[PDB]
Amino acid sequence: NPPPPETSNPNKPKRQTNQLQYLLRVVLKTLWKHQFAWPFQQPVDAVKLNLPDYYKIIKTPMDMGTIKKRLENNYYWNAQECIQDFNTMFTNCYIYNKPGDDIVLMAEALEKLFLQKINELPT
Ligand SMILES: Cc1cncc(-c2cnc(N[C@@H]3C[C@H]4CC[C@H](N4)[C@H]3CCC3CCC(F)(F)CC3)c3[nH]c(=O)c(C)cc23)c1
Repeated sequence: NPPPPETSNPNKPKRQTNQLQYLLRVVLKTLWKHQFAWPFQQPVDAVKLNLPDYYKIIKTPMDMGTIKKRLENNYYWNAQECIQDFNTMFTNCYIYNKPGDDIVLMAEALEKLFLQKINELPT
């Protein structure tokens, strides 16, 4: 396994915005507690789950645990950085797996919910 993505940098500028608060308090919260969330709550442990090629295929890993930490630590300046990380998580699943796979259908359901919440992103 690689080390997890960076989640904290004290030398980055910090700002609180309505969009970033919403992403943490509404979007991430809602996806976290979704019935199909558990495979996406932490980095893929390719050693433990016997997926030796996962990090040969996925060079930009992302998970909701990392996203939570990034939001909490004010790692993102722009809301789009956070939205991009969610999208990377979904696309990684689509990349590593095949169309119509069970995990892909779970990711598709989370993505659908994500887009419903993003629709209500504050201005
Ligand atoms: C509980 C959990 C935690 N962390 C990660 C995973 C996880 C497992 N397997 C993945 N892929 C595999 C690759 C091949 C082989 C079998 C099948 N095709 C596929 C299994 C999918 C199921 C595994 C058990 C389950 F309960 F989680 C439901 C899905 C994974 N692929 C991924 O892309 C991610 C993000 C996790 C993952 C699961």
